[PDB]
Amino acid sequence: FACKTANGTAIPIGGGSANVYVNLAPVVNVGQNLVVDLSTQIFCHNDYPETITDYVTLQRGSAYGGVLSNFSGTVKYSGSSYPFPTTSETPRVVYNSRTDKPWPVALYLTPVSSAGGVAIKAGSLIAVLILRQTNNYNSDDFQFVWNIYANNDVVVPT
Ligand SMILES: CNC(=O)c1cccc(-c2ccc(O[C@H]3O[C@H](CO)[C@@H](O)[C@H](O)[C@@H]3O)c(C)c2)c1
Repeated sequence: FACKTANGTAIPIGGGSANVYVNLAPVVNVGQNLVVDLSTQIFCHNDYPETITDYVTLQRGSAYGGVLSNFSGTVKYSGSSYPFPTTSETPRVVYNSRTDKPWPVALYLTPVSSAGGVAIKAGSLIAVLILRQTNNYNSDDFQFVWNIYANNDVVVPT
């Protein structure tokens, strides 16, 4: 089990860390959502699908910078949504193919009442998402740590 990103970096067997750089809607109103879809950013696969079933969770999702200060919301994982920043570990998604498969995580972030002006700065860390991978074969329990950075400013109109 290993993963790759849309910026040409990777995390090998056993886990580790990578940076992810996301383009963001440049304008988000109070009462609306900024959607940060990581399923176009992070992809993983199973290295022995004939024999091994890989299990993948979102173990933890943390907010940083402008997201931490200026937004609240939820994270959608494989069709179900949970509070973000996270308060538990999600259910498992199965990886059962050698073919790249997206990690089905998306953030739905809505501005807090006091947000206004530039609410997320270009280049800044906005989140850290921990993918936990286990399997039905051995005791492997690995963390794939994804540091999510904004490519651009996000403005919340006054
Ligand atoms: C055709 N293959 C073969 O004959 C063949 C023979 C002997 C061994 C393997 C093989 C390959 C990879 C293995 O572990 C890695 O991949 C797993 C699936 O993604 C993960 O669950 C693990 O955590 C880890 O990342 C493991 C444990 C075994 C394969």
